[PDB]
Amino acid sequence: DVCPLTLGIETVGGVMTKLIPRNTVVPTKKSQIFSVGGTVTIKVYEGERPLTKDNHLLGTFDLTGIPPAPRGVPQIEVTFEIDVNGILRVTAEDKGTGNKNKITITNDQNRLTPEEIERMVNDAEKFAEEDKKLKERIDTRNELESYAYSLKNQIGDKEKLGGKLSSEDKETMEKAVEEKIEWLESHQDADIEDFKAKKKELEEIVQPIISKLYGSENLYFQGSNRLLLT
Repeated sequence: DVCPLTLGIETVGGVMTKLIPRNTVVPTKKSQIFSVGGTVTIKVYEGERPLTKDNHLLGTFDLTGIPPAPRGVPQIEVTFEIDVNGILRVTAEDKGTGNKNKITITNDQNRLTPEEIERMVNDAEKFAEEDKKLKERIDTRNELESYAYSLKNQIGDKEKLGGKLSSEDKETMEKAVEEKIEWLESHQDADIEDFKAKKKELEEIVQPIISKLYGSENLYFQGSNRLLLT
């Protein structure tokens, strides 16, 4: 037996982040870690489309008791489990406290009929060419959004990169990510080129500063790449 639709979770911008691909053999399991910048809401979706509005909502729950922190600071592990019965269990765990809520989604009337499923598979077959470009546009935007807050959260933690950098460079880097964040706020509908170049620009700012500190040791800074849940 195989799962009929790709299972996923909603990420920032109404984006469908896939976890369990369609035609995956049951029983299976898959985890992925996310950053959060607001209410820790986990919206479980079902479909093959890049946006969740065009997919089928299966469930929603919030992870409660996470201490207030700036955007992207808290790290959340999300685990999708399908058993051999088609029962879907979604777990969300705060990586920093062990705080853990789990939702169980059973085969009910909200389960799609094979007619409905065929329609959904066919839909993504038709808009495939347009879904690819749209998906590869939001990816680059997210890769930008990830890098900046990952950097901003690093230079704000004294127990991390923020404890190794001088005040001047720390101020320089903080003002730089602010430029890009404020840019991303007024350019959510930008091209793949603009999102690529914007990330490249931050990297060209981080590099000379990390090189001052760890160039001799051939060390470079990496972005978490983990997606924002928001």
